[PDB]
Amino acid sequence: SGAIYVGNYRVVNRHLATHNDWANLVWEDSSRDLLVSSTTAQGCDTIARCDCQTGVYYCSSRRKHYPVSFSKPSLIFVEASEYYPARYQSHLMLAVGHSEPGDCGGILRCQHGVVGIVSTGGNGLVGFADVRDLLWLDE
Ligand SMILES: NC(=O)[C@H]1CCCN(C(=O)CN2CCOc3ccc(Cl)cc32)C1
Ligand SMILES: [Zn+2]
Repeated sequence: SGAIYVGNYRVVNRHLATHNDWANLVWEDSSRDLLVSSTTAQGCDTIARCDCQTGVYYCSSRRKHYPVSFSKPSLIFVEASEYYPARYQSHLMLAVGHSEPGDCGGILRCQHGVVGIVSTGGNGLVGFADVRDLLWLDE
């Protein structure tokens, strides 16, 4: 569990979206595991507009923040699950670090702000769904 709150938007993992998220839907992408829904309250999360590859992510399974080196956003194969079949997830960054199933939604941050949220993991790795290309979140 975890979300990004920027202005009049709420960015969540598409597989964890609730009924209100789909009733106030702005944009969703199964291949990115993202869903953005509208909000009545004014959010203040600063989105990073950068090309960073180092930052800090929040790990609910260890109740700790961790500094990571991560890859540039790309098409990475993800095994089938109870939310999606076997596909290539796009805009996904990988890093060496602890992650377990309840960790989806933990924020990844750099000096410039929010980079993305935990989406995949396993075998001593962590995957983040990037949000830095979505310039409409700010405008
Ligand atoms: N992006 C996706 O398709 C997600 C949707 C459901 C969750 N996904 C998983 O990988 C589930 N899982 C299995 C392997 O061990 C893990 C360790 C950490 C995390 Cl965050 C998830 C998992 C794929
Ligand atoms: Zn940055």
